[PDB]
Amino acid sequence: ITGTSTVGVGRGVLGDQKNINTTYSTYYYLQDNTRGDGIFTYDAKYRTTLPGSLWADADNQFFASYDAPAVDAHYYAGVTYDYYKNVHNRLSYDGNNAAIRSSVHYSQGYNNAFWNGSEMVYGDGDGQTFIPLSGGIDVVAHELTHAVTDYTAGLIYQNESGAINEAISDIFGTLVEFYANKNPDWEIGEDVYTPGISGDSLRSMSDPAKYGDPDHYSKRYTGTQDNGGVHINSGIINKAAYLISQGGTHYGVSVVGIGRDKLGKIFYRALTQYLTPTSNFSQLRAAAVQSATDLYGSTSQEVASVKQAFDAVGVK
Amino acid sequence: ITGTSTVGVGRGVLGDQKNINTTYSTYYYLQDNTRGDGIFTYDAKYRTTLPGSLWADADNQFFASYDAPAVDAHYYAGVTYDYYKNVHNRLSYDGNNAAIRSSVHYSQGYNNAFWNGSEMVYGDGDGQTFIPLSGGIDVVAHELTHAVTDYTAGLIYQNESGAINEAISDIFGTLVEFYANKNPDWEIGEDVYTPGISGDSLRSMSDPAKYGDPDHYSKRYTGTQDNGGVHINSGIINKAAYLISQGGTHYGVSVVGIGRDKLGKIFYRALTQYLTPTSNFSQLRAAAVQSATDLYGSTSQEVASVKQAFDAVGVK
Ligand SMILES: [Ca+2]
Ligand SMILES: [Ca+2]
Ligand SMILES: [Ca+2]
Ligand SMILES: [Ca+2]
Ligand SMILES: [Ca+2]
Ligand SMILES: [Ca+2]
Ligand SMILES: [Ca+2]
Ligand SMILES: [Ca+2]
Ligand SMILES: [Zn+2]
Ligand SMILES: [Zn+2]
Repeated sequence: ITGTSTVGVGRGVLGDQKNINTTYSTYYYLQDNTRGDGIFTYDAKYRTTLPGSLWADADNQFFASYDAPAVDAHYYAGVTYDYYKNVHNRLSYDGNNAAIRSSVHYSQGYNNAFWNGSEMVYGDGDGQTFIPLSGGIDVVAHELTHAVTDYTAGLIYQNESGAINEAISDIFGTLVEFYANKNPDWEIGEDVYTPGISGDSLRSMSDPAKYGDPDHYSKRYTGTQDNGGVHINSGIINKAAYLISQGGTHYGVSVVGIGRDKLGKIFYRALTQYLTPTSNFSQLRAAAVQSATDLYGSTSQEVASVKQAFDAVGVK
Repeated sequence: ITGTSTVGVGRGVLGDQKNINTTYSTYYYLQDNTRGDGIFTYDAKYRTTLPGSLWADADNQFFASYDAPAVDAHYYAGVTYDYYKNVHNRLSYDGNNAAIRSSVHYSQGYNNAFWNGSEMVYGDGDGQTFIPLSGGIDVVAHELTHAVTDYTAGLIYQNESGAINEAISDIFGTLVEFYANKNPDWEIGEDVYTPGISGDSLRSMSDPAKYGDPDHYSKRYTGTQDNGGVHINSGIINKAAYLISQGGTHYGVSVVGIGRDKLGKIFYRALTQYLTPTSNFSQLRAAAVQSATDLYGSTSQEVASVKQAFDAVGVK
């Protein structure tokens, strides 16, 4: 829409109040003109037709319970755009300030959220397994990272390349959660998963085996479900990334942590300059080693820790 | 694009030559202006970013092997639009001549095709399990029918409503295959599935159990895979629709066939006037009975056969 940029106020899924960038033209729309070519949030109104209607509001105040998911989708897309811009000098997901679009209220009782190739889509959850998925900033940044991967490495969504593609989304979703300093942790989806249980999450990067995912290459899943295990075998890489950042001894292999910032720099370089659509784990290892080499020198502690981490999860 | 409407010639996935509606403006584009607001075909160029580039060609002749999938996607979207218009008086999938967009060459070795909420997407197959999926007119009409369902009943994609949603796509994909008289049968996906084996298909409507899907309500799948069995439990409804059309005795229950045309009229009425997002099998039965009642009278043979068919697959 063409109109005047302004700021409205609302409440997110978890009840927290926040300011959001809106556009005024008769109605107030969830359209942020301050980032790139814009961040636009739509109402899919419980249907599956996309993108639905650009979200319109009569008074710029978004405190209705129906508004919540749209507030967070809108807001966390802006924090993720800021992260990529400030930290990695990337403008939007294609590197040229593409507009970011998200639809909320997709379908009925839909327990998922996804980047479909053109925009973000979020279910509201059934209320038991999940609450509206846009309340989790690691979930929003995980899905928006698939858009970055699709424009850069192009990892296909199956077997080891799809596991890499999932792990990269978990790592950067976690790094964005730390960047916003929203109660950060190494878990995925804990703010929106099972409202009735405290302490759990969908997956864990610090201990993937807690929920039964592999934390070692010898335990990878080799069947056909989940497109060859793309959400399952991503634990192996998740654990490698957690070790590089935080350090630890895993199956007897000791890794000195180098921290989150270096972890984000090595993986972002690996992703944007060396990974290809069909990279597999062993080529991710070589890409991360080469990236850390480029940045810190082949005899740095940073190269050393990237090797140890991959040796500790059995990736040669 | 704005330009002059013209006609080009090409070869489809199966090697068959066909005329296609294109638009000329410097290049020749796969843009058909003769149907509704247009049918547009894009090249995703082996990536997952959508929709990719509107397909452009220098001389209006599409005989390159890379062109094949785009020729059939373009062409079979026009036959499906014609079917809905001529047979059911529906203009495009939303009933108001929405433009139909399809992208081909999605990803690498991708064994599937789908309507994503906004457009059609087709993989090229790996060459062993599938060849480019747009070569199968039942596949193209199956996916385009999900767009019709999304704008009308809105069946959610899970458990019995998602099974209904899949079966409705198989039925109308089959009816479109008969309408184009392209070697018609009651099987799904046989022109593009496993190029090395003759005689098989992904699913069968006349005998779903041939590939292990249920043909009776007592055999339905009750677990969680495939969103509660939406591709599996659709066999039950598929078999009911085949019996209503063709007749037969199934688990001892005898059904007089009333033919394809009446089958399409009853189900299209059921779909557009009585089904809701959460309809389950028993409410599909009541919807089909009511529809046949509306059209042929409560004491017709057509109502009688709809009851027998649902009794024969155990749906009360
Ligand atoms: Ca308001
Ligand atoms: Ca957290
Ligand atoms: Ca988290
Ligand atoms: Ca929980
Ligand atoms: Ca040509
Ligand atoms: Ca056929
Ligand atoms: Ca067929
Ligand atoms: Ca075959
Ligand atoms: Zn993901
Ligand atoms: Zn389907």
